[PDB]
Amino acid sequence: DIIIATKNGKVRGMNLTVFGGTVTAFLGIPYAQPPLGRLRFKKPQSLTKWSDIWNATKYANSCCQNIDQSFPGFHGSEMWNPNTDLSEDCLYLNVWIPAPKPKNATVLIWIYGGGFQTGTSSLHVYDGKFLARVERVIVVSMNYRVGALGFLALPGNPEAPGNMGLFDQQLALQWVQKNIAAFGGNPKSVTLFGESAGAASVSLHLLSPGSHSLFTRAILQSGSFNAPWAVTSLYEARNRTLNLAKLTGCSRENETEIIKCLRNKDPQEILLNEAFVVPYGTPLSVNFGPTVDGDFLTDMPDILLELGQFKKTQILVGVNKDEGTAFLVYGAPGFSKDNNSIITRKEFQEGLKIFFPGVSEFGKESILFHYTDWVDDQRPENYREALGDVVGDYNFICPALEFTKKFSEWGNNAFFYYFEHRSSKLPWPEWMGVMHGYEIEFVFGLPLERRDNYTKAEEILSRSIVKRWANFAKYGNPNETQNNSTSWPVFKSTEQKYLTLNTESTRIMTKLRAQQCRFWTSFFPKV
Ligand SMILES: COCCN(C[C@@H]1CCCN(C2Cc3ccccc3C2)C1)C(=O)c1ccc2ccccc2c1
Ligand SMILES: *[C@@H]1O[C@H](CO)[C@@H](O[C@@H]2O[C@H](CO)[C@@H](O)[C@H](O)[C@H]2NC(C)=O)[C@H](O)[C@H]1NC(C)=O
Ligand SMILES: *[C@@H]1O[C@H](CO)[C@@H](O[C@@H]2O[C@H](CO)[C@@H](O)[C@H](O)[C@H]2NC(C)=O)[C@H](O)[C@H]1NC(C)=O
Ligand SMILES: *[C@@H]1O[C@H](CO)[C@@H](O[C@@H]2O[C@H](CO)[C@@H](O)[C@H](O)[C@H]2NC(C)=O)[C@H](O)[C@H]1NC(C)=O
Ligand SMILES: *[C@@H]1O[C@H](CO[C@@H]2O[C@@H](C)[C@@H](O)[C@@H](O)[C@@H]2O)[C@@H](O)[C@H](O)[C@H]1NC(C)=O
Ligand SMILES: *[C@@H]1O[C@H](CO[C@H]2O[C@@H](C)[C@@H](O)[C@@H](O)[C@@H]2O)[C@@H](O)[C@H](O)[C@H]1NC(C)=O
Ligand SMILES: *[C@@H]1O[C@H](CO)[C@@H](O)[C@H](O)[C@H]1NC(C)=O
Repeated sequence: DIIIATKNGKVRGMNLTVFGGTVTAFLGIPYAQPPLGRLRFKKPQSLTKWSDIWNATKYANSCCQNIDQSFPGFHGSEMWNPNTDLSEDCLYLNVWIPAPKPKNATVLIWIYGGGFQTGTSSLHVYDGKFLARVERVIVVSMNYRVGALGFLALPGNPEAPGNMGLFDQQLALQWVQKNIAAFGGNPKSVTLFGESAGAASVSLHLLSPGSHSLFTRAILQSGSFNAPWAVTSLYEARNRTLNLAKLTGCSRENETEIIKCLRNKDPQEILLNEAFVVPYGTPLSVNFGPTVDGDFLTDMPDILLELGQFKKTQILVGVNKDEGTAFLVYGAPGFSKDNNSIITRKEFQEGLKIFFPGVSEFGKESILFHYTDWVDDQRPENYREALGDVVGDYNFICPALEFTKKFSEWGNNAFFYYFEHRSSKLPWPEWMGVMHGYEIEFVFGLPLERRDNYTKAEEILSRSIVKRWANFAKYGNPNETQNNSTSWPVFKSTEQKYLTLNTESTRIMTKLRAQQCRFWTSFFPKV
C-alpha cells in the first residue's frame, strides 16, 4: 500500500507504469481550506488535520472558469479546456515521484498558464510522470483560482485584497517546503517553471519577498511580468471590480457590502460578466489578473526590477517562434484556422485596430511601417506573417528579452532559448507555425512515449530539452552532456547570446530580433 504521512494527515497514492519502471503518483492532495462561502475572494486559508487516509488517486476539481468553445470538436482548442469537473472547491495539488523512492530529489513545480482566467494542472500536456521517470525529479503541480474569483481586487480590503490566485500558488509552495521531504524531495532544491501566465506568475514570485524562501531557481516559458498583458494598475483593478458589481446588481456604498453581495451570486453569474468589465477587449485581454496589492506586490513590478529588489538566483527563459499566430484566429478579419489566411494591407490595418484599440492613427502607421520592409514584395503572405509577428513581438518575445537583460544585469546567470520546432501532431494549420504553448509537450517529455506517433527526431529533441531543464533545476546550468553537446552560454546584456532549439541544428546566436524589439522598447512608448 502506497502511503505517505503528511503534516495534515496521511495520504494514499497509486503506482504508474512508465517505460519499464514505476512512478508513484499522488493526485489531488488538498493544500488549503476550500475557498467557499465566506472564504470567497479571500487568501487561501491553511488546512488543519484530517484523521483517516485521503485517497490521492484521481485528479481533483478544476477551478471555476469560462470554457473555450469557438471550435467544437477541434482538438487544438479543446486540449486546453479543463478535463475534470468545475467547482470553487479546487485547491488541490499533484505529486509524481520516481521509483524506487528517492532520498533527496530535486523538485520541479509547475504553474500553468491561461491568461489568469483559465487552466488546470490536470491536462494531459502537464503530466509529470515522464519527467519523474526519466530524469528522476519530483514533479508537483497545483490548481489556483483564476478569473474574478482569483484576482478580484479591492486593495487594502482583506475581504477581497487581490492576487488570491498568486497566494494560492504560494501556499502550494509552502506545502512543498513542509511536506516534500516525506516523499523524498529536497526542499532546498526547488525549481518553479510555468508557461505564459504561469511564467509571469513565476517571475512575480521572484519579486515577492514572501515567496523567496520557498524555491531555488526559476524557468519562464513564453511569459514574464513586464509583458503588456500581465499586470493591472491598482486603480484599473478597482474600476473593474466596481463594474462587475454593477453588472450583477451588487453596487453598494460600503466595499464590504459589495463583496458580501458578490458572495451570494452563483459562480456562473460571475463568470458571464467578466468579459464586460473592460471597455475594449482584445484576444489578449486579462479581465481579472495580478495587480499591485500592497501585499504580494509592494510596488509596480518594473520598479522592483529596476531597483534590483528581487530574489538573486539563476533563471532559464525563452520563447517560441510564432507566439502571435494563435491570437489572430480569435478576432482579426480574414483569419481562419481553415484557411491559409492570406490577407491584404487593409485587413492588416484592421487587424492592428483589434489589438491596439487605444493607439493613435500615427501609431498604427508606425507599426505598419516597421513591419513591411519586405524581402520579396509578393510573397502573398507577407501581411499575414507581419501581423502574427507584431502581436508576438509586442506581447511575448520583446518583454521576455527585456526582463532577461535587466535581471541578468544584477549578477546572476541567465539562459535564453528560442524554440523553433513545430510539432508534427500540431492540430492547427501550418501557416500558424510554432505556436504559443506548443513547446510544453516537449518539456514534459510526451514525445518520449513511442506509442504516440511522434517522429524519431522529436523524441530526440524532447529527450534533450527534458535533460537540460532537469539539469538546470539540479545544478543551475542547463547542460546536456559534457561532451558531444552545444554549449548553452549565459545571457549577458552586451552580447546577448541565446540557444535555438530544433531538430535540424541547435546553434548559439545573438541579439534575437533586435531590429524588431528596438521599435517596441524605444519608439512605441513615445507614441
Ligand atoms: C497555451 O495556452 C493556449 C491557449 N491560450 C491562448 C488562446 C489564444 C486565443 C484565445 N484563447 C482563449 C479564448 C477563450 C475564450 C473563453 C475561454 C477560454 C478561451 C481561450 C486562448 C491561453 O491559454 C491563453 C489565454 C489567454 C491569454 C491572455 C494573455 C496571454 C496569454 C494567454 C493565453
Ligand atoms: C538534501 O540535500 C541538502 C543539500 O541541498 C542537505 O542539506 C543541509 O544542507 C545545507 C547546505 O545547503 C547544510 O548546511 C546543512 O548542514 C545540511 N543539513 C543536514 C542535516 O545535512 C540535506 O541534508 C539533504 N538531505 C538528505 C540527504 O536527506
Ligand atoms: C552538468 O554540469 C554540472 C556542472 O554545474 C555537473 O555538476 C556536478 O555534478 C556532479 C554529479 O554528477 C556533482 O557530484 C558535482 O558536485 C557537481 N558540481 C558542480 C560544481 O555543480 C553535472 O554533473 C553535469 N551533468 C551532465 C549530465 O553533464
Ligand atoms: C554526437 O552527438 C550528436 C548529437 O547532436 C550525434 O548526432 C547526429 O547523429 C545522428 C546519427 O545517429 C544523425 O542522424 C544526425 O543527423 C546527427 N546530427 C547532426 C549531425 O547535427 C552524433 O552522432 C554523435 N557523434 C559522436 C561521435 O558521438
Ligand atoms: C472605469 O471604467 C468606466 C467604464 O464603465 C463602463 O461600465 C461598466 C459597467 C461596463 O459596462 C463597461 O463596459 C463600461 O465601459 C469608465 O467610464 C471610467 O472612466 C473608468 N474610470 C477609471 C478611473 O478608470
Ligand atoms: C479511501 O478508499 C478506501 C477503500 O479503498 C481502498 O481500501 C484500502 C484498504 C486499500 O485496500 C486500497 O487498495 C483500496 O483502494 C475507503 O475505505 C476510504 O474510506 C477512502 N477514503 C476516504 C477519505 O473516503
Ligand atoms: C507499488 O510499487 C512498488 C515498487 O515498484 C511495488 O513493489 C508495489 O507492489 C506497488 N504496489 C501496488 C502496485 O499496489
